[PDB]
Amino acid sequence: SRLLLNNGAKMPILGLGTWKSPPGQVTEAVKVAIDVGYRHIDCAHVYQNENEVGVAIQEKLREQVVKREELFIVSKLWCTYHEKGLVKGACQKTLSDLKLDYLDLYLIHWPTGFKPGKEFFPLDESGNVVPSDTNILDTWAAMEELVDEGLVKAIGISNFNHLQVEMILNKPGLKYKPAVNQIECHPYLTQEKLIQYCQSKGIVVTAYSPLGSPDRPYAKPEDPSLLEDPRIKAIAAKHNKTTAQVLIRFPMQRNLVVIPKSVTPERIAENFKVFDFELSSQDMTTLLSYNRNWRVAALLSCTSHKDYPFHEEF
Ligand SMILES: NC(=O)c1ccc[n+]([C@@H]2O[C@H](COP(=O)([O-])OP(=O)(O)OC[C@H]3O[C@@H](n4cnc5c(N)ncnc54)[C@H](OP(=O)(O)O)[C@@H]3O)[C@@H](O)[C@H]2O)c1
Ligand SMILES: O=C(O)Cc1ccccc1
Repeated sequence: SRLLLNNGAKMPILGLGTWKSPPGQVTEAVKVAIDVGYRHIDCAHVYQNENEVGVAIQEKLREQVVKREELFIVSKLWCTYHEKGLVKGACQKTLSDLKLDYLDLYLIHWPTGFKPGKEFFPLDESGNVVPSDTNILDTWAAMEELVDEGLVKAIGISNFNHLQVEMILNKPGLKYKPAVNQIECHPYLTQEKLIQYCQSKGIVVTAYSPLGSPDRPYAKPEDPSLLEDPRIKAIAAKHNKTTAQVLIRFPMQRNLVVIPKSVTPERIAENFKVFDFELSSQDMTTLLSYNRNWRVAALLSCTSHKDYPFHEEF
């Protein structure tokens, strides 16, 4: 039900994602989620809805439905705030929008640093993304002091390949190990090598886009759909469960934290009923065989960035 992190904290294996969740629908979505039983919410400054997520959290706290210690709130540092002096300020902005005094987990959203400014994806006259000269090690040291100041209880990373994780682990004077590495994971991108590597170093893996993210903006009619895969429908039918429920239970049995997104009350409730059944070892091996190495989030505009994470095998 909860996984143990290297800072001694317990992280709910199931959480609610908020990317693409409209500001006018997410407050109600988070409220319903908390009522249903969710104790983990995944957020990010770049989602432009943290203020609205925060309204939900504050309402449930005032209502006594949950106490702060029961909730596990996660947010992420955007690429335009990688410089030393900007990290504390970005965390503080997120804390105010969410209306909390500490975050349970703060992740470096992407290993790529962009030029600071108002634009999330700063461009030049040619049209490509302008990088920052900062590196992963300097940004990590800034994340470490947020723990020393009490702003966050744990720090982690997101979309980091194995070599980038190595860099941090082998950094001189390392004070806090990354507690979590949140990566894209589902049956079409199983990530067996990155997962095995992270797990061997005591780093918890969080799987994002577990349903294949059918609502991504760059969606094409010829792209593969997990929710409609006949082979996955068969396994679901065999268990008297929905395909989404199977796609959510899949990573849990691999000892991964899963964070499916939804703004629909019935779906939010449906996605929660995944603790009452088990996928057989055969079901797990079969699902793993469906890997096509297909990524939903490839950050294609940063293919030339010095820190792009997807050139390495894992
Ligand atoms: N760290 C990173 O770089 C990063 C990147 C991507 C995502 N994430 C996190 O991962 C979270 C989840 O990934 P995601 O948002 O890309 O997509 P996802 O959870 O894989 O899929 C969300 C989509 O599936 C639909 N859905 C949810 N439950 C369903 C069900 N039971 N039956 C049918 N359809 C269902 C949702 O529709 P409705 O909402 O309409 O119900 C929505 O369209 C994000 O919100 C975010 O918090 C992190
Ligand atoms: O990185 C993410 O979580 C998804 C995302 C893609 C493009 C713009 C904002 C967020």
